Amino acid sequence: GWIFGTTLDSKTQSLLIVNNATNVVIKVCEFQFCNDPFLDVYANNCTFEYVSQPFLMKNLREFVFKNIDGYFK
Amino acid sequence: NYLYRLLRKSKLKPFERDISTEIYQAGNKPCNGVAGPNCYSPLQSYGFR
Repeated sequence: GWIFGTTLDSKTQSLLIVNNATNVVIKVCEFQFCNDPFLDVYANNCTFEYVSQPFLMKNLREFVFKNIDGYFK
Repeated sequence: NYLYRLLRKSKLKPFERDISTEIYQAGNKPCNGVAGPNCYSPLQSYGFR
């Protein structure tokens, strides 16, 4: 899970990444959050959607993320 | 039908889109959601004729 944005309690479209063993959902919308942002195991201006490959496959995963000129690398 | 932003408190980065609208304040007295002293609505109409 990775959350990119300015404000969490609405007021700003927030980039949202959900990673598991099945699919990666890349989404920049408003959505509703509590005070504890977490994913459970057992809205107004929603614009951006994307579906990509799962990122994951003595275990270090060096990750570097870049946000330059509106592009995510 | 066409809405534009008058001014902001800071400059805009390229390829940046803003959706939410907030009351502009340029003084000590807060607007508190009311366009009163030193408070102007940033959204205005073109008024094409």
